[PDB]
Amino acid sequence: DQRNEEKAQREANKKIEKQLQKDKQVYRATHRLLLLGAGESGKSTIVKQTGIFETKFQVDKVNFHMFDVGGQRDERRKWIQCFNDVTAIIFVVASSQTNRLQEALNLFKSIWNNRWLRTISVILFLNKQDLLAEKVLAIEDYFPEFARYTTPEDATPEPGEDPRVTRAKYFIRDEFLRISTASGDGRHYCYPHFTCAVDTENIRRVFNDCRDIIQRMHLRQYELL
Amino acid sequence: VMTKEEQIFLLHRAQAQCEKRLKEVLGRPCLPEWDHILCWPLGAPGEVVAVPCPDYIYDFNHKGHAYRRCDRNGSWELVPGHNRTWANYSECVKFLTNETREREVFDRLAMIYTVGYSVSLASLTVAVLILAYFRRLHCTRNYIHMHLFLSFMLRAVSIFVKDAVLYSGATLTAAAGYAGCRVAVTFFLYFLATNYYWILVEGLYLHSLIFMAFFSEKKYLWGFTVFGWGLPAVFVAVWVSVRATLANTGCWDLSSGNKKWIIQVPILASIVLNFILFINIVRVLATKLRETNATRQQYRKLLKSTLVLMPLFGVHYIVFMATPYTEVSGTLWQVQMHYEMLFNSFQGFFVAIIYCFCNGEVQAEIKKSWSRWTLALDF
Amino acid sequence: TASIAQARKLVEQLKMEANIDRIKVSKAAADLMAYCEAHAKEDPLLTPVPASENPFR
Amino acid sequence: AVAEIQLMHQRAKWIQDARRRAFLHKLIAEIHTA
Amino acid sequence: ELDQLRQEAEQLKNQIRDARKACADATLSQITNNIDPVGRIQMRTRRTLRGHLAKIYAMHWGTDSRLLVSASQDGKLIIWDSYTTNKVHAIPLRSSWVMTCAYAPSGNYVACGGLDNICSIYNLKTREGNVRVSRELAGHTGYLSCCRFLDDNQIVTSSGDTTCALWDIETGQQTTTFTGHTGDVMSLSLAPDTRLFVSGACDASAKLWDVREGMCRQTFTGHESDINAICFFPNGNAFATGSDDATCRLFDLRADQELMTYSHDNIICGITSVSFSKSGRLLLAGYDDFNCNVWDALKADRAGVLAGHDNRVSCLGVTDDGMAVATGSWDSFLKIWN
Amino acid sequence: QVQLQESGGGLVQPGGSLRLSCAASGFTFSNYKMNWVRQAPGKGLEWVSDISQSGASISYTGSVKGRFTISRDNAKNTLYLQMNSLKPEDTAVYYCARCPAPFTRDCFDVTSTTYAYRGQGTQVTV
Ligand SMILES: CC(C)CCC[C@@H](C)[C@H]1CC[C@H]2[C@@H]3CC=C4C[C@@H](O)CC[C@]4(C)[C@H]3CC[C@]12C
Ligand SMILES: CC(C)CCC[C@@H](C)[C@H]1CC[C@H]2[C@@H]3CC=C4C[C@@H](O)CC[C@]4(C)[C@H]3CC[C@]12C
Ligand SMILES: CC(C)CCC[C@@H](C)[C@H]1CC[C@H]2[C@@H]3CC=C4C[C@@H](O)CC[C@]4(C)[C@H]3CC[C@]12C
Ligand SMILES: CC(C)CCC[C@@H](C)[C@H]1CC[C@H]2[C@@H]3CC=C4C[C@@H](O)CC[C@]4(C)[C@H]3CC[C@]12C
Ligand SMILES: CC(C)CCC[C@@H](C)[C@H]1CC[C@H]2[C@@H]3CC=C4C[C@@H](O)CC[C@]4(C)[C@H]3CC[C@]12C
Ligand SMILES: CC(C)CCC[C@@H](C)[C@H]1CC[C@H]2[C@@H]3CC=C4C[C@@H](O)CC[C@]4(C)[C@H]3CC[C@]12C
Ligand SMILES: CC(C)CCC[C@@H](C)[C@H]1CC[C@H]2[C@@H]3CC=C4C[C@@H](O)CC[C@]4(C)[C@H]3CC[C@]12C
Ligand SMILES: CCCCCCCCCCCCCCCC(=O)O
Ligand SMILES: CCCCCCCCCCCCCCCC(=O)O
Ligand SMILES: CCCCCCCCCCCCCCCC(=O)O
Repeated sequence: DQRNEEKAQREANKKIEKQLQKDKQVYRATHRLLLLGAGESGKSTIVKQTGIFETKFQVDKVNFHMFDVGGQRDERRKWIQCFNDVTAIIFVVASSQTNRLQEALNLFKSIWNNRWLRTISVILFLNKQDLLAEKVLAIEDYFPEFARYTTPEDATPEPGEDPRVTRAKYFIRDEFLRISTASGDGRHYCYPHFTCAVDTENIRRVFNDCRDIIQRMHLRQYELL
Repeated sequence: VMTKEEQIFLLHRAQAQCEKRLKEVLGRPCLPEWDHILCWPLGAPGEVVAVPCPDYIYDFNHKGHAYRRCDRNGSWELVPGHNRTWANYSECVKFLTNETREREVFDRLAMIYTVGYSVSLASLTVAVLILAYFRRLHCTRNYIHMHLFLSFMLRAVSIFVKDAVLYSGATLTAAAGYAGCRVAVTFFLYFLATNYYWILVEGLYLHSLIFMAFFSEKKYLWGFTVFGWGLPAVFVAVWVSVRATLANTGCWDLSSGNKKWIIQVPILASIVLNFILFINIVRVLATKLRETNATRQQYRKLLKSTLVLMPLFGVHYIVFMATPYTEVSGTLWQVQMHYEMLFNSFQGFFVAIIYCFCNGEVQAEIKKSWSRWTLALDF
Repeated sequence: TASIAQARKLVEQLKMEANIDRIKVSKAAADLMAYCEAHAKEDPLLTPVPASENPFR
Repeated sequence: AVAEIQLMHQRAKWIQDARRRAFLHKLIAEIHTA
Repeated sequence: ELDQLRQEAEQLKNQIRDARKACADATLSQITNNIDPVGRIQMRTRRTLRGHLAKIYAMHWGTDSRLLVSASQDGKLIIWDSYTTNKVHAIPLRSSWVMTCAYAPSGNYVACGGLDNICSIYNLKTREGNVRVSRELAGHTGYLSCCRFLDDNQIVTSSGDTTCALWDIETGQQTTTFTGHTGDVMSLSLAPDTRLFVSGACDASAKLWDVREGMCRQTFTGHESDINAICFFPNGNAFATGSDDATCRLFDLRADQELMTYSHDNIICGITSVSFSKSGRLLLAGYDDFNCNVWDALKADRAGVLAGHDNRVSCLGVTDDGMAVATGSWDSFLKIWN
Repeated sequence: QVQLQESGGGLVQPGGSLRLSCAASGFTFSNYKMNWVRQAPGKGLEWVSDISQSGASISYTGSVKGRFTISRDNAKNTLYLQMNSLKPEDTAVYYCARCPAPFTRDCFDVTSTTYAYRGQGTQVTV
């Protein structure tokens, strides 16, 4: 009786241990993405291409879970502390009323400077590039520093694009880059990219960044970077 | 090389031949005899019998002549004031001067790796104590480093145990046949073989982390221990069996012939690959720096990363990996051996200091443990 | 009229919170000391328990 | 090749040649007259 | 319309402040001069429960002082036997994120909640032999921060939409609602008699609710930042709160103000969990600086420190009989201090 | 009780000058980063400017960069905003806002959903 219970609990322990040694292998291999973005931007479009939404897919035999924050409250300061164990946080801002870009800069700054989000890398998409092309005829009223800005020579443009629009693109990129570079401290990095309203290679870009993050993580362990 | 027993066998054969010549033969010539060096022909009383140096002695000048004058009484000339036989052997002995210099070179070389493998024994016993004790230093990465450090330790003790039978052979024939010598030499060329395989293992592991996104911890953990320890033991076993099949004489200290390559060649083919693995993952490190959202800073970081990845993967080996065996005394041999013994000895201490002691997480654990220790002793 | 309704609810809530019984601090704070005194011996953290009774040793 | 293995074989060759050299030198030195 | 109400509200607040100052005859730190010190409480780590894969967020001791429920972010809910360190049950959750878990006083039910806004109640009876969803509750629009069992059929829940709820498990409907807060409500604690409870939110106020009536009685605003932790003193007439300001405050239900403030100049880190002992003399507070400080609840001095964790202490639980104290942190370990 | 009382304002002409004050009562003012946020009529909340604990690091919105002067007084725990070169397009409700956490760099105070750590607001019209 005293022995039977002390054998039953051993077998229950071993069965639960084996179950956790089958589930740990799955947990440590699958990567996790947080799709945190502004309401103005086409977050639903990115999801397509209760409280929380979940996307489960795989690329190159690598499993990706992407988590869409749905109907929550605007006060992020408490629940965001649950998101310090994801592999990457995808941050999407529509390059379009208020100055939504300024609010985006403030949000990115607060996420970047957060104590508990110093070991997480951020992937960055600049959406609505076509709208930027459409705004060259109709911006610079809210940014007095756009006039005092030159196009970086180390970034090649694309054919057909209006150079003024690419100047706007690189200015918007550099606004995030200055904050990322100054307060980064080298533990975690930021990855800016471009995307259209309709595009299909963006998922591949995420793959081509997530592997890089994991590689850099191992290079942090060996004291090489 | 020619052993002393072979010399005595040649002398015995020479005795048999001289005895047969005596049997064939047997104003008065000098009676022939064997004087434990030469068999003398019929001497001319009062004339010097000049006999050329023998052609079955490796160390004799083959063009010389040995002189001995038989006297008019049918006996050999004695040394004036002595009862020893007068003879001239100056012609044969022209290649021997001093043997001290080679001993001095070997005694100079014998010390620096002993010092290195004493320092690299102590500092890599402390390292294994630190790694094993701390709970939070347990990881897949930090298991292979422990296998490396214990391979450095087994190398060090396989050098110290090896020196016992070299001291016995030098300072103190039955003991050469005795199996005790072979066990020492076997473990000498076993732990040395496994060490270069375990630095190849770490080469493969660091090359696998970067280029393969996903992996099974259990699969690579089990598939690297076998590659490390088991696979050299097959080569060792084959060498032991072939050596005990064809030669099976004396110790296994002396080289036999082509058989020495049986363990040499699978070790050389762990130094080219490990060098290729070296140059590959210092190619991406230039990229990773370049892609940091953008100089002298990148050059200094690359220099540092190179200088902390060159002892680990053993880059210096590739410089002197392929050398065909040369003369015992010479320029190239001394340059090579002095370079290699210094770096092979201090490699242990270098991979101790750079990785175990200077790691950031290890230092953090030491700080936290020290803080807890100070709090504990607070009355 | 929603904001003034909310303001009225806050005013009435403060009126409800004001009209309560308030006990003197020096009196109420002595009950805590009496409680800690009465239940001193039964505490297993204040006094360390021998290993024959403590099931974790 | 591996430096320690090369050193071992050259040292063994040297010692085994040294014994033969010492024995032959001793025998000749006794028999030879200056 | 707004002026005559706001100025009146300011007058009423000043009246409450003046009533508090009127009843403030002496502080707790004056009438406790002749009290013996608790000395140096040096607790020893006895067990170390190692089953979780991700960080452990919340835990709750049972009424039998034998089993404890632990919730991690890996999607697993594990029930630990404190004595033999055997895992008794492991339940895979439909969602990954968990913020609260509760073990019923009878031991029949385990409830869990997270960002998913769905409170899952699991029946531990399982005559079939496998765990199953008894019923799930979906009546919140923010995130479920904390839940506690009153009894078998009633459960109180706290959401992140500034409202608290009381559920009926059998019907699955809301009995009533609590709408007094103006911010995210972090955690709550039940009185031993299950009659009243206080709720702490991210507006630096604490509301005392009447469970049966459905209205709040008292509002305590002594803090400077968001209130995370709250725990009733064992007699049910006082409670201590832990905010992000790094100071702990002890409130009374009859004095209608603070009794004492706990602070140290070398501590600037946030408070994540507090819990009283059985007698109430010791107050255990889990701070953000990777240790748990043992505060003297009548002298405002540090008895000792539990520096066993290597990462942020998230939850702290004390048994009903005071035999052990279990702490859970983000290093995926459960430290059971003697 | 954390309470903030903004002071100043009134009807001004374009090109004038005006100062503000923020009475910080009931909390440790010297350890909190604070900022100015505004609500334009018919528009959502937008960030104006901020100031750190020490007062070294100062930042403004791009449109009002070099036009406004923020000054923090830790002696009397009062926040002062000086407004020069006023424009007919800068009319809004002003919020003296406080960051929730001490000894930190990040803030989350762009919440329109009844964020409890801002004052009642003051009106500037041109
Ligand atoms: C991992 C362990 C088992 C490896 C052991 C390797 C060595 C020590 C073993 C393997 C083969 C063994 C030898 C096999 C054959 C002989 C010939 C015999 O007349 C004397 C013993 C002797 C010389 C043995 C001595 C020990 C030996 C050299
Ligand atoms: C006893 C004589 C023959 C010498 C034997 C030497 C070798 C074969 C022995 C000595 C030390 C041993 C190792 C000691 C420790 C470990 C770590 C463990 O996790 C796997 C086995 C492993 C790796 C052992 C394998 C065998 C081993 C390498
Ligand atoms: C035949 C004798 C002389 C030599 C044997 C060498 C090989 C076959 C031995 C020596 C060390 C052994 C290994 C020691 C440790 C482990 C780790 C364990 O998790 C799986 C088995 C494994 C991997 C063993 C497999 C067999 C092994 C590799
Ligand atoms: C990739 C690694 C495993 C390849 C290793 C190949 C090794 C095992 C092979 C390649 C060349 C081979 C040698 C070639 C020639 C001879 C001369 C012969 O009279 C004895 C065997 C011996 C000495 C062979 C032993 C085995 C050998 C050394
Ligand atoms: C024996 C030792 C000293 C040899 C060391 C060779 C090193 C210094 C050489 C050999 C190959 C070289 C690399 C060859 C190719 C590239 C890619 C280029 O885009 C960046 C430089 C980089 C990465 C070189 C850096 C220096 C390098 C790694
Ligand atoms: C990889 C790079 C950086 C280094 C290249 C190393 C190799 C290819 C070079 C460096 C030194 C060279 C050796 C120098 C001396 C000799 C002695 C000679 O009698 C045979 C050739 C040999 C053995 C050379 C072969 C090639 C060699 C071993
Ligand atoms: C990746 C693996 C397959 C590469 C294997 C390369 C091996 C087979 C080759 C490359 C260089 C070669 C060596 C080059 C020079 C010499 C010196 C010579 O006097 C003896 C042979 C020896 C020692 C060769 C043995 C075989 C060797 C080691
Ligand atoms: C780390 C492994 C070391 C193993 C140590 C084995 C040492 C064996 C030494 C045997 C010496 C026997 C000497 C007998 C006399 C002789 O023949 O020289
Ligand atoms: C995986 C590596 C395998 C290596 C196998 C090497 C086998 C060598 C066998 C040598 C046999 C020598 C036979 C000599 C016959 C003779 O001429 O007398
Ligand atoms: C890593 C240290 C190695 C040390 C090797 C030292 C080799 C010295 C070589 C000296 C070369 C001198 C050649 C003779 C010059 C002359 O004719 O005078």
